[PDB]
Order: sequence, then C-alpha cells, then structure tokens
Amino acid sequence: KVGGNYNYRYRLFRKSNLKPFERDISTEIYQAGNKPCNGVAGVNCYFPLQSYGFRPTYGVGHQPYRVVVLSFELLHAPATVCGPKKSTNLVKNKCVN
Amino acid sequence: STIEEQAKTFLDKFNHEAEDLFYQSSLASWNYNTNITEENVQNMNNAGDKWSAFLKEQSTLAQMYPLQEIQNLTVKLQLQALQQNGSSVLSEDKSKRLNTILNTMSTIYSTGKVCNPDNPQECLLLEPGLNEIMANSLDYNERLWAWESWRSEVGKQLRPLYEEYVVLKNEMARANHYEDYGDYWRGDYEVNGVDGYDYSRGQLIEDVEHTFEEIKPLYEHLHAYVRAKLMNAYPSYISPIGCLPAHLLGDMWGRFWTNLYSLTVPFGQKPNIDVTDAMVDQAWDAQRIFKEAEKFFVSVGLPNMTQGFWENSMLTDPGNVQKAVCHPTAWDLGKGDFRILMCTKVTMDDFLTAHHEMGHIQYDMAYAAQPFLLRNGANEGFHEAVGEIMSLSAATPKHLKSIGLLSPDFQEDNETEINFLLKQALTIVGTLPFTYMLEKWRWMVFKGEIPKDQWMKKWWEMKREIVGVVEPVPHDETYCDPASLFHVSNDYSFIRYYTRTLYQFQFQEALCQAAKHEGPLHKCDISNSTEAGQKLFNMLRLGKSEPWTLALENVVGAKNMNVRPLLNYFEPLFTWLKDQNKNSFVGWSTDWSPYAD
Ligand SMILES: *[C@@H]1O[C@H](CO)[C@@H](O[C@@H]2O[C@H](CO)[C@@H](O)[C@H](O)[C@H]2NC(C)=O)[C@H](O)[C@H]1NC(C)=O
Ligand SMILES: *[C@@H]1O[C@H](CO)[C@@H](O[C@@H]2O[C@H](CO)[C@@H](O)[C@H](O)[C@H]2NC(C)=O)[C@H](O)[C@H]1NC(C)=O
Ligand SMILES: *[C@@H]1O[C@H](CO)[C@@H](O[C@@H]2O[C@H](CO)[C@@H](O)[C@H](O)[C@H]2NC(C)=O)[C@H](O)[C@H]1NC(C)=O
Ligand SMILES: *[C@@H]1O[C@H](CO)[C@@H](O[C@@H]2O[C@H](CO)[C@@H](O)[C@H](O)[C@H]2NC(C)=O)[C@H](O)[C@H]1NC(C)=O
Ligand SMILES: *[C@@H]1O[C@H](CO)[C@@H](O[C@@H]2O[C@H](CO)[C@@H](O)[C@H](O)[C@H]2NC(C)=O)[C@H](O)[C@H]1NC(C)=O
Ligand SMILES: *[C@@H]1O[C@H](CO)[C@@H](O)[C@H](O)[C@H]1NC(C)=O
Repeated sequence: KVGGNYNYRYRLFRKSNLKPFERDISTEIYQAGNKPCNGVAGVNCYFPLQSYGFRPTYGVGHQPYRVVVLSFELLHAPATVCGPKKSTNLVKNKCVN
Repeated sequence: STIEEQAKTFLDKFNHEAEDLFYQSSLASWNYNTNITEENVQNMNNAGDKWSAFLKEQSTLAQMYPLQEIQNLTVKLQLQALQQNGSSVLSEDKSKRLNTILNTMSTIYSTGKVCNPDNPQECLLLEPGLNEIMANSLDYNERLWAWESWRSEVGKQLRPLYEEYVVLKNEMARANHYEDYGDYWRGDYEVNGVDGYDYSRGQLIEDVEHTFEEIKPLYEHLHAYVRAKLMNAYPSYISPIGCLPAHLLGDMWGRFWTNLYSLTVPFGQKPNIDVTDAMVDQAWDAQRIFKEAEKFFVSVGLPNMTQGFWENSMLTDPGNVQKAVCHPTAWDLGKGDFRILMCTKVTMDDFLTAHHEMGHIQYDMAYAAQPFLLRNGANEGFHEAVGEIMSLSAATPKHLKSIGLLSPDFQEDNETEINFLLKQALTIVGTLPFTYMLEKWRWMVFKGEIPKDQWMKKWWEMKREIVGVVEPVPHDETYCDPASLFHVSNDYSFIRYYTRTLYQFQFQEALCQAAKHEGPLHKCDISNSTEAGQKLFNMLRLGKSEPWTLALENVVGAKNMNVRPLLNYFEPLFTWLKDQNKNSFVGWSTDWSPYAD
C-alpha cells in the first residue's frame, strides 16, 4: 500500500520458543526487566506484536509473500483423500488385458 | 535480569521502530528533492521532526544501560552511539543562543553581496560572481579586488559571532566529558579496548603531522614549478624566492590549484584523452552510461543493480518545468531501496561521476545486513575513498579502448602521461597543505593556544610557513579569513578530506597488486578481476561493526594510513619536476611580502 499497509503483524518477544504446530494469540505485555508493570507499556515492558509496514517501493526480500504449508498424515481411518484415477477408452470384441 | 540482556531486547525494538521512521523521513525528502513544490517542503520537515523526536527520546531511554556492565562488542558499539547527548546538555537559553548564532552565521555567507566601487547599484553574489572572476580572470587588480572585498564584506560580520560560537562549542564539548571541541571532533577515529587495534584521540594529530613531513619534498617541487610558471603570467608581481600571492591560486581561498592548468600545462599542444565526441557520434545516452558503469562492477565480482534501482531512480533532468535540485547523490532510503539522483549529460565527466556514484550504492548494498546503527563507513573518510578508486580506474586509456570509446591504433606517449599526472597533482597534492593547515589552526584555536587577539597573526604566519602563500593586503584583528570558507561558517569537520586522500591510494595500490598489474601505478585497472572484488568486499560488508583500523588491515595489510602509495603514484611526475627545477630555487622565504616593498 502506498503509505503503508499496517494490517499485517507478527510477534517479536516471547518467553520461551514455540512447539511444532503451536499457535499463540496472547497480547500480554512482555517483561524484560525485574519489575512488574501491570499490563502497562513503558520501560522494560514492551508490546509483543509489531507490524509490517509493506509499501510498494520496497526491495525484494522486504516485500510480502504468501505462504501455504501442506501437511499429510494417516492416523487410523481406512479411507480418505487421494488423487484421481485416469481411465482410457474401451474396445470390444477383442481379447484384451 | 542481567543488564546486558535487557540492552539486547531494547536494541531489538529500536532497530525496528527507527528502521520504520527513517524510511518515511528519507522518502519524504526524496519526493521534495526530485520535485520542488509548496507542500513537499511541508510533508518533508514534518517527517524530519517526527524522526528527530523519536531519536531524542530513545536516547533518554537508553541512558539506563551502563556501558560498564555490557560485555559484547556490537551491543556496546550500538549503545555507545545512542547515548551521545551532543547539545541539550547546555542550558535552555544557552542552547537557544547557540542555535541562533549557528543560523545567523550561515545566512551571512549564503546571502553575501559584494558591490562594485564604481557601480555600486548592482553587486555580485559569490557563486555566479566572484567564483568565476577568481577562476578565469587574468588581471591582477581585478583579482585583488574580488579577493579583498569579499574578505572584508563577509569577513567582519562573522568575527563577533565566531568569537562566541567558539566559547559555546567548547562549553558544550566539556560537558560531554571531552576537553574541547577539537577533541570532540577527533573522537571519530577513536578505538578503545580491542587488544591490538586501539587508537586514541591524541594520536590523530601525531599521525597527520608525521605523514605531512613526507609530502613536503613533492609539494616543494610543485610549488617551485607553479611559481616559475606564474612568473610569466603576472611578470614583476612575484618574487623568484618568495611565496605566492594568495589571490592568484585559481579560486577564492586557494583550496584547489586545478584552475592553474591553462597556465602551467607541461607539454604544449598535446590534448589529453577526452572521449566526448566518440560518445555523441556513437549515440550514447543517460541509460548506456549507467549500464556500462554497472557492467564494470559485475566484471569485478560485485552484484547487479536491484531492478528497483532502475525504475525508481531519476537520472535525467526533467525536460518540462519540474524544477529539481540535482547534485549527484546516491540515496539509501532503507528496506533495500537504493536510488540515484543526478542530471546526466553525455560527457566523459558524467561518465566518471556515474562510476563514482555507483561506488556508493555498492558500499551501501554491501553492509545492508548490519543493525541500523552500524550502517556507515568504517570511519569518516571511507565512503568517499571507496567511491574515488572506481573513477580512478574507469578513466585509464586502457579501459576506454576496450569499451569502444578510444580507437585501437591510439598510441600514448609520456608527453601526455606527464600532462595527466600534473593535472592530477594540482587537485590531489595541491590541497593537502591547505587542509592540514586549516584543521591545525582550528584545533589550536579551540584548545586555547591561540588567544583571541592573535588569530589572524597566527593564521597568516601558518599560511606563510606551511602552505607557502602570502597575503597581498595586511589584515588586523578586525578580520576573520578562515570564516570566509563554507566549512568554517557552517560548522563542519575538515580533516576527512586529508585522510581520504591517503586511504584512496592505499586502497588502489592494495587492490591493483591483487590484479597482478605490471607497469606504473597510475595505469592500474581492476576490470575482469575477481581477486580484487573479493578483497574489497571483505571490507565493504563490515560497516561500523569492527574498528576502522581492522577494516584497513583487511585490504591493504597495514594498520594505519601511509603516504608511500601516494608518493609512488606520482613518481614519474616527481622525477620530471626534480630534473626540471635545476635552475629554479626549490623552497620559499617567509620574509617577502607583496605590500612591504
Ligand atoms: C510534482 O509535484 C506536484 C505538486 O505536488 C505534482 O502536481 C500534482 O501532484 C499530484 C500528486 O498525486 C497529482 O495527482 C496531480 O495530478 C499533480 N498535478 C499537476 C498539475 O502536476 C506533480 O505531479 C509532481 N510531479 C510528478 C512527476 O508527479
Ligand atoms: C554478541 O556477540 C556474539 C559473538 O561474541 C554474537 O554471536 C553471533 O550472533 C550471530 C547472530 O547475530 C550469529 O550469526 C553468529 O554465529 C554468532 N557468533 C558465533 C561465534 O556463533 C551475538 O549475536 C552478539 N549479540 C547480539 C545481540 O547480536
Ligand atoms: C547525557 O546526559 C544525561 C543527563 O542529561 C547524563 O545522565 C546524568 O549524568 C549526571 C552526571 O554524570 C548524573 O549526575 C545523573 O544522575 C545522570 N542521570 C540523570 C540526570 O537522569 C548522561 O550521563 C549523559 N551521557 C553521557 C555519555 O555523558
Ligand atoms: C619520453 O621518452 C622518450 C624516449 O622514450 C624521451 O626521449 C629521450 O629523452 C632523453 C632524456 O634526456 C634524451 O637524452 C634522448 O635524446 C631522448 N630521445 C631522443 C630520440 O631524442 C623523452 O625525453 C621522454 N619524455 C619525458 C617527458 O620523459
Ligand atoms: C574484459 O573481459 C571481456 C570478456 O572477455 C572483454 O571483452 C572481450 O574483448 C575481446 C577483445 O576486445 C573481444 O575479442 C571479445 O569479443 C570481447 N568479449 C565480450 C563478451 O565482449 C573485455 O575486453 C575485457 N576488458 C578488459 C579491460 O580487459
Ligand atoms: C546481471 O544482469 C545481467 C543483465 O544483462 C544478467 O545477464 C546477469 O546474469 C546478471 N548477473 C547476476 C549475477 O544476476
């Protein structure tokens, strides 16, 4: 967006790393010091979600990218999604396999 | 806990907020520079004021992490470049007075008007004016007038303001734990605690005065040659043993002797190489120039341009009435956005300015991965020392004939190499004594060695001793000749132009030995060589991460600046001058004066 698209954010401060396929949406104020701040930003107390400032006159490697990760698993159910089976023509009156 | 670990998460948020606001400010400034209107001056100082307050508050917040308990080097170097108070350590009224003085000093220089004693209705500005009278005129009294009138009209208003600016600057610098304002300036070449790469503030003076003692044997022969050549343009106005009148050197102050080339050309009718008819007969344009400047860096082993450089830069003057202040510049707006703004004409001077300006974009692309506060040259005189070697290499008569601008059957002889080397010496080695003497006077006057009643006395004593020029008109303690220069009345450091001139030839000799050059040094070319690109990129990519005395060690193999490559570049010219001054008197006497006769 010419002027900045601040709709996209991301997390910058977390106490401990995530787990595989875990998702956090907390908006609690991170604390980098030794004093509590009671959910108020200030010194040594940061808001954990910063924003991307996407503008069109950026450089490749700073421009937005849409990502779609796929994941397959086969737990215990003896049928589900699988791709297409192709079928050719059909002849008659001939010994065929 | 662990105060060192809170600084890391503080510089973790700064490096993003600053990187977001700086881009806004830079883009708002670009939009004004490339297109001047009435609101693009408003929404550019709006962003400037919004970016300055951010930094002024982030420094207050960063004053909480003591530089002692820190142990890393990058976080220490980032906090140490953010904790600086600068001003706002004075009082409020004293800061107001300092700002008023600084804003009143530059408009006496910008709007100076010198009037003709015979026709005082119309007068002359400096630039379209005295700056061309002092350049082309060959009359003695006309130059004397254009010199004295400017030094006496804009030379006596700056004195009672400079007297107070000195005091206020010293008072500010001593509140930041320095000892004067000269030390504050020298505290840019300072490196502390790296165990083998230290450099104190008091060593810059010693190194400068130690390297200047080896340039004197060449500056003396050049001075004698130029004196004997000037004795024929203004006969009976120059003594054959004395100094040179300070208003015949080619410009207002004598900073460059380059305008003395029409009088002191070594070999007669032998025009030096100038590819400007070949360009216009081969139909080049402002696109082919940059496309040929980029292929050079791609051959030397450096990346391409970012394809956002091609569709966002402005390299042509806008034909219509879309007035833009175009002075060749390389912008680094951030977030991977590099642009170049220059009014390109089809001349070889623009052909070399393109290489110069792209040598800045390459440096900027190199260190673009550093933190925000570490994206700069290793020190003051690096970002231009890097740009100048490219233009040194792109102008050789061997890179020109392999680019399609110089006929193959062209044969060069020494009678034109001498011309090229002398034209180079009038610009390179002609300004070193001036730079050194000016920045020595300034340091001594800031430290308190020169009392306020002996300013012009010591100024002209040093002008006669070090650089060897004498004033035509006596000057009492009502004048201020140093403040008649743009960099003195506008509060700029003036020593980067001395160290750059040495770093340049150090880099050139270090690189073009990795290219396996054979002949003289002034013929070196680093094209089609990757051992030079890969040796330069190992310094270009650091930025301010490591000390400048370690960035120097990477390229040249030495830990300090050296004047031996600068003397090895001018060895043919030196050998020619030496056995050409056998009938002259090498040196000057500091007793002659053009007024006491
Ligand atoms: C240079 O600046 C002027 C003043 O801002 C521009 O003039 C207008 O700019 C707006 C900006 O979007 C346009 O929508 C208008 O059409 C412009 N009007 C005119 C008469 O120019 C001008 O466009 C700017 N130059 C360029 C090349 O954009
Ligand atoms: C503090 O200094 C250490 C080195 O003493 C830095 O460690 C390097 O960090 C970078 C990432 O920024 C890694 O790519 C390097 O591999 C690390 N060094 C080594 C030897 O592995 C550390 O980054 C510094 N602190 C900060 C906040 O940058
Ligand atoms: C920058 O200025 C600040 C204050 O403007 C300095 O912090 C104060 O320094 C004084 C003298 O050392 C102390 O008495 C105060 O306790 C400090 N804190 C305050 C006033 O909040 C700071 O030291 C200066 N920075 C540098 C590098 O000198
Ligand atoms: C350029 O080189 C030529 C030879 O390559 C020089 O010509 C000779 O110069 C020496 C120097 O005294 C004379 O003794 C010879 O007599 C010259 N040759 C001839 C054929 O006369 C010339 O001097 C050089 N020019 C410069 C400026 O160095
Ligand atoms: C740098 O290398 C290029 C590529 O080898 C040189 O261009 C060649 O020059 C020769 C001699 O003029 C030609 O026969 C080839 O056709 C050229 N090839 C291409 C792809 O252009 C160039 O001359 C070299 N420049 C220097 C200064 O050595
Ligand atoms: C640089 O750009 C030119 C465009 O002519 C291209 O041919 C070349 O492959 C590019 N080099 C790199 C390293 O991308």
